[PDB]
Amino acid sequence: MREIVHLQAGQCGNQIGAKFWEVISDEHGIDPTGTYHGDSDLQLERINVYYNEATGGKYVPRAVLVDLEPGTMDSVRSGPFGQIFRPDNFVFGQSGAGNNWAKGHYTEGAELVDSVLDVVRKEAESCDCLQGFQLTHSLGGGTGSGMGTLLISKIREEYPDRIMNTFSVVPSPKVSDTVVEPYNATLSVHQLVENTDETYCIDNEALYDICFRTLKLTTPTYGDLNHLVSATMSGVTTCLRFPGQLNADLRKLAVNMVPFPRLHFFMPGFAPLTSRGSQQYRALTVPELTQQMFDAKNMMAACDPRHGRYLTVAAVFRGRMSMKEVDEQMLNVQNKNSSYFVEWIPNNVKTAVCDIPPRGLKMSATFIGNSTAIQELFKRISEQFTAMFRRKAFLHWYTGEGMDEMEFTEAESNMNDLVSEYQQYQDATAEE
Amino acid sequence: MSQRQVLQVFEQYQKARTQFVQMVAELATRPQNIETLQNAGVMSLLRPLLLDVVPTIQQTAALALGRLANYNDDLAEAVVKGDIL
Amino acid sequence: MSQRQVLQVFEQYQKARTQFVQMVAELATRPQNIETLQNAGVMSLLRPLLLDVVPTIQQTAALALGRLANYNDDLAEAVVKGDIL
Amino acid sequence: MRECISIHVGQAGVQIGNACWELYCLEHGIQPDGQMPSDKTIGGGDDSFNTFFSETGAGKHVPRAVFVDLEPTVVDEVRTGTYRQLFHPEQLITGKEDAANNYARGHYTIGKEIVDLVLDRIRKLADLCTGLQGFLIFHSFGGGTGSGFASLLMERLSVDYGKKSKLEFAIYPAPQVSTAVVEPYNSILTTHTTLEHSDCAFMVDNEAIYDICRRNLDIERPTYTNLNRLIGQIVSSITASLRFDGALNVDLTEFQTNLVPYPRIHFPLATYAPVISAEKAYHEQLSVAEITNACFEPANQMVKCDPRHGKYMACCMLYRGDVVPKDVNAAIATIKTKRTIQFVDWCPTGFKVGINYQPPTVVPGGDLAKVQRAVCMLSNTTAIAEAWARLDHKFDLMYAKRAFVHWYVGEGMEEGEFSEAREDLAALEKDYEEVGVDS
Repeated sequence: MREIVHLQAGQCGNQIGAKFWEVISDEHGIDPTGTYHGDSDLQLERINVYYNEATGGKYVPRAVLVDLEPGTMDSVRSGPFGQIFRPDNFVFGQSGAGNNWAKGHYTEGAELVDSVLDVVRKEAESCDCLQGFQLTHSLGGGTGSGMGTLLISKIREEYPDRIMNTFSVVPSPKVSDTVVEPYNATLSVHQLVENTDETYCIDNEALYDICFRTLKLTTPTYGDLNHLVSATMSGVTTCLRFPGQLNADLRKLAVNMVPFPRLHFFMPGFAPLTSRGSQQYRALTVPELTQQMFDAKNMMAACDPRHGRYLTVAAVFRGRMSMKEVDEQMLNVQNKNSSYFVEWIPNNVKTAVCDIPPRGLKMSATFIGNSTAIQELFKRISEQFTAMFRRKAFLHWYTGEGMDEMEFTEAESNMNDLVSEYQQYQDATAEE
Repeated sequence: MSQRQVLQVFEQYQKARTQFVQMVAELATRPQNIETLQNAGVMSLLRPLLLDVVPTIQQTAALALGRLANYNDDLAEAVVKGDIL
Repeated sequence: MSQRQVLQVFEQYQKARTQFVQMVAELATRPQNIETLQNAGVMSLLRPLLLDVVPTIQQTAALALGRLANYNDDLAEAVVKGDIL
Repeated sequence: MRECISIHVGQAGVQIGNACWELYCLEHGIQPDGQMPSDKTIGGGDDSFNTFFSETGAGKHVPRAVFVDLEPTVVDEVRTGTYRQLFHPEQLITGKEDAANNYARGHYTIGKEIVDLVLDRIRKLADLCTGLQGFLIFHSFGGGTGSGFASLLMERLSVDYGKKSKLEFAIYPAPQVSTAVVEPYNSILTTHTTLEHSDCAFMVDNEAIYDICRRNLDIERPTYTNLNRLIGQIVSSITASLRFDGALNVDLTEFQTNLVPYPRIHFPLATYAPVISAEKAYHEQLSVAEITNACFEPANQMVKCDPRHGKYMACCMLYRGDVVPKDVNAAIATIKTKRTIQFVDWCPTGFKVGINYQPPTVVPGGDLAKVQRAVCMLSNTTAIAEAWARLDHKFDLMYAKRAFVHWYVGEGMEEGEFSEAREDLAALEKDYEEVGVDS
């Protein structure tokens, strides 16, 4: 029946996908061996969305790991749950990307792409009917950013009637990992705005700040960030994984959340981010959740939503509370904070409550919104790209691959068009 | 792959000149390096620049030859003496 | 900037020379290669091989083509399709 | 997979390779015999040793390196050592006549005689390997063997393999102290070859090593052993994510792609830390921010140059040992706002994150202590262009009246190359200052 095919790209993408798989297996009651060890009710009926029915009830994961370096498969396989996946899906090459989008797309994206197309088409035909494809990757490298966009384009071309959601990682001038990162970001944004349904923004610096100032962790590492993003996606996908009273799905939000195809980015966020000594002193209620989903402090963005106006808001809840409190809260928020949302569109907040609470936590609620706060990231990326492209630094590497420089020109032209559009829609006046 | 590389190398020299040309869309504005390269009768080396395969190259190779010809009387007469007219 | 431009232009001219010669000589040996060069659409891209000014390129190329078009009506007719005649 | 071949030319290259191999064997628990005789008490060795060593059917480890030298005395000195049972005699090619700080003979009348042998050796070694990424060429500019022979071999390796990375590691003739006199004569010729025919080149000297050892390790009578130990530790830190794994693996290509901004500017500034002795590592709290700040200190640089004279364009950041990401983020936030450190007005940020879970090890008999984490820095700045300026000045003031040039004329070479090398160096310097000039 209705299933979702999951895709993997990039070492960071691989690790976050593995963390998500471990989280969902633990929540749904799956032993590391491969059998079932759950004790719930809804964990058997719709469990096939991410798994596959097999003999002996041994459900198998549904995710294809795409990488250019063999060193990631061994790392992700040696873990407590790396022996449950499909080794056939671990399609790795012999040469690394070298943090090059052009070289990876050209050289390591021709002779290796056929195998992943074959395996994904086999998986697609293995099921009856599908909805969309989930790909988790990062733009920091030639593996995730160089390959995911290509696989995204191919799957759109073959099956246009599918949902295209991703959780790519946005860069940050403060926290960098690649010298040519602005070039890769500029190249990837073109494909993201041309050949992708929807995209979610992921930043590591904001998560680091959030954990440091709220979670108050001793030695925060990438494991904590992977846990956070896995919980984020779990709260995102519980609308279909665990039906409640008011259920939703990915295309319904994708239609109701996106006013125009060119602006498909979002701003995810989870509500209960507390310290270890604060877990036993907290008041589980609605207004607290509303305040933590509305404030910019809890938000995982490396920017400020208060600089613009809110466009669309979706509040997805997961618990057993009520319905009246949500509508009254959003009503009084829109009445009070009138200068923070678009006045031309009333009722920009969407209600969604999942009657099934998560495993390990009783109340949970995520925030999916598209606020006017990415414009600063866009403009700073455009500025740094223009500065890099003025004297044409770090360009001979891409030139030697074969592709020309006009691609950067058209990419920055589209960049300027997109940002102009964004800022002339930020001030969405009522009339003249 | 050998036949694909046949097509590929042909198109690769094709697009190499294409890119030289889409650059000389703005390179031709600069005469000092044009003369620096040109001194050794390199108008003969610009003779095969009309032997330039597809529209994607010729299209701005003409824009090159233009600003090449603006620099003096002699470069405009070079299309005559180089038998490029 | 135009000096380095013309340099790069001419090392790519020379690599085009070497590659064109080596590949025309190589791919004209077997009948399946004849039929594939017929069907691969090479000849619109091999049109420069009877077009450009380079001596060695064209000599090795067209000699192999005489080998190539010898096998069948197919390759020689596709040479017409490549608008080389 | 991630496998590379090391090249050792000259006495310095041979001894550096020996130090690197012994460091690798001690750090991986590899016994000098070549077997695993530890059958009573194990002490490690269950790792990915395929990067450098090879596994046979009987459990033997064969080194993958090239030990070539025009003089047989160094080969004999190594052969009588305690590790003669590890490598193979075919890998150490001797020679009748040597260069001994001469480019002419070692490039025309000496190095051209043994070409087929080493070419067959390296071809066999490459065929024995599956995945090849780059090479580790160890030579010297002062040594004639490491200058003429190295140049002629790399010129063929470049034309035989274009898709493979070509690294470079040698020693710089210090402006203050020096070993020989004709060092600039070989250097001015080797620089052109390493610039117009290679991708990356690492340049280090000895006076900085002496200064840092006398300042931190506090030794009054230094020796070449510690000099080789420092270089071996640097090399191991550079190629750390290849033999092992970590949070963010950084391969040779991953850093080499960004470390080269332009085809002409490929001379990074290496800086290892902490370079301390045993007592200098006991009562000293070591964190990441302090060592990162110390890495930019000119006193800790292996090249005698003031970074404040110029500014930085591209930076490559590495780590090895138990390092926490929060410390790295704090250090990056600290250094990005430091007014002392100068950088170009276009590049706001650039660096890498290599997290290596394996901490660096120690050697019995060495001077390095047990440090929980290490750090190495590969930055690119124009302030190092002064060394080329001084070298050009010295070559010009030695070339006016043609001192010690009749020997090279008699050996057989064209004198215009001195002018060619001089003008090429002038153009390269001009490009360096043009890049260093902002808007």
